[PDB]
Amino acid sequence: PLMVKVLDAVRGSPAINVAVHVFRKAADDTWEPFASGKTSESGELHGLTTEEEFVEGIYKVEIDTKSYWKALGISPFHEHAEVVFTANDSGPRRYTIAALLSPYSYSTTAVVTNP
Amino acid sequence: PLMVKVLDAVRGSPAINVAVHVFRKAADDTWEPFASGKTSESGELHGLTTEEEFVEGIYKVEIDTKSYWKALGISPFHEHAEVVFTANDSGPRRYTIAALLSPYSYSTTAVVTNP
Amino acid sequence: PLMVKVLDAVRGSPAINVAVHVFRKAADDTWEPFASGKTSESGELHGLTTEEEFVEGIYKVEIDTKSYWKALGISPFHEHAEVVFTANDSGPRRYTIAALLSPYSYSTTAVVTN
Amino acid sequence: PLMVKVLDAVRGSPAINVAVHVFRKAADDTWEPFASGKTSESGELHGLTTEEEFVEGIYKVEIDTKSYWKALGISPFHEHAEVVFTANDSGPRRYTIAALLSPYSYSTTAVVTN
Ligand SMILES: Cc1cccc(C)c1C(=O)Nc1cc(Br)c(O)c(Br)c1
Ligand SMILES: Cc1cccc(C)c1C(=O)Nc1cc(Br)c(O)c(Br)c1
Repeated sequence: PLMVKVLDAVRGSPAINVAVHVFRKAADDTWEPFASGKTSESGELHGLTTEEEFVEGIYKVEIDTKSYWKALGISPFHEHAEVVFTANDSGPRRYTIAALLSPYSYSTTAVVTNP
Repeated sequence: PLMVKVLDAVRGSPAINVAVHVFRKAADDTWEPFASGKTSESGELHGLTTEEEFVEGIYKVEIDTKSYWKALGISPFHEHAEVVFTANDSGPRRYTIAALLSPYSYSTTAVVTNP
Repeated sequence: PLMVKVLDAVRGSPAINVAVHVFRKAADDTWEPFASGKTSESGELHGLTTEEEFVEGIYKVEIDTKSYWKALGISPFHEHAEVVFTANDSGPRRYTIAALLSPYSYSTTAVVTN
Repeated sequence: PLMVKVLDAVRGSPAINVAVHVFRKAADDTWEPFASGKTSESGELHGLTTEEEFVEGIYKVEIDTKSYWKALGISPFHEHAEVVFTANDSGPRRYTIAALLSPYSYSTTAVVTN
């Protein structure tokens, strides 16, 4: 029920091998590690979680943009891109978090569907 | 070798039933109709053309954003969104033209791959 | 009543010395030249028109993104960027057309105020 | 040396009276409050800091997008928008952090000039 997709606006390509860390806000207001992974050759990251495990909560999807651009030997502006949202509070939904990256800019959108 | 995808930044959903017209610049410098279609329930428009027909040229992908937003009963700013590019000039490529829509803004990117 | 602003998402800067041409749609559906200029050091292009000249109608703002990128040694995807909209006197009176450029992407918004 | 500008892609306007909080990363990796304010009628927030105070380091700009949308009667997706970056004295000296808001999307760029 959670997928992350990342595209590269400089290369005109998927953003491959982008590290993504997902956190969930705990009872004590700390960010607890929830899941992580890397984008594939398609720019997509599938299989982060399950419908059982992806309960209601406030989630943070941290897209490691600096590490991405540095691995390409480019000096970027941002440390990361974060997307923070409440999920599943009206029951289970499916979420795609998409991001488009440039060295000094990024854009994100969500696609939320009810299965 | 050509796919168009449109998302709605207000609804957090695919932009369904968006009309898309593709033109190709003719020898006389006019825009010749090349292909057209509508986005599906996924926001994607597949099958516009073929690798035989999608020759080198300058192409214009016109995304009928005003018609989209008016069909939803919203008064938008832009008449359409255009994406104009040279295609296949180093041999055949596959192109995805993606757009993200709001009433007063849009963003587009291209993903170009070599099959 | 019309200002155009262009930014560069690769360098994190204004997009300076970018050619911008504005057209008005004529009765016969052709695009008539209306105003033009080059963005300044701030990425802004002021003084394109006046209230008296800027009547309701459909306008196209064409931004010469291809020349911009090539002058920076980058091959870009687009031939140019276009922003086509209707000026409406029932809405606010000043229009800012902003664009954010990358080699394979562009984003634009309208900021329309009184 | 730091200005934050927020625009609304739904209304085609500045995003007015939006709360913005700036933090600096401390030695212990916590976020220390640094500056805050609300955007003006132009969507801009000026005067957050001074050159003397704005030393190299990692900063976070948090924009209270959720309150903004709810005050307009819209349920938005995000809890807030964050922009996290490093200030580097080897680059240009003035930073503008711009954000463009929609209910389910945001876009941001940095304009860094001398
Ligand atoms: C076109 C765009 C604009 C602003 C932000 C983003 C993330 C995009 C974008 O690349 N969206 C996008 C989302 C999905 Br889901 C896709 O399968 C593709 Br192709 C593009
Ligand atoms: C942050 C952004 C996202 C998508 C598209 C655009 C054009 C922008 C942007 O850079 N907007 C912007 C608009 C004005 Br008016 C400004 O004075 C600045 Br500085 C940035």
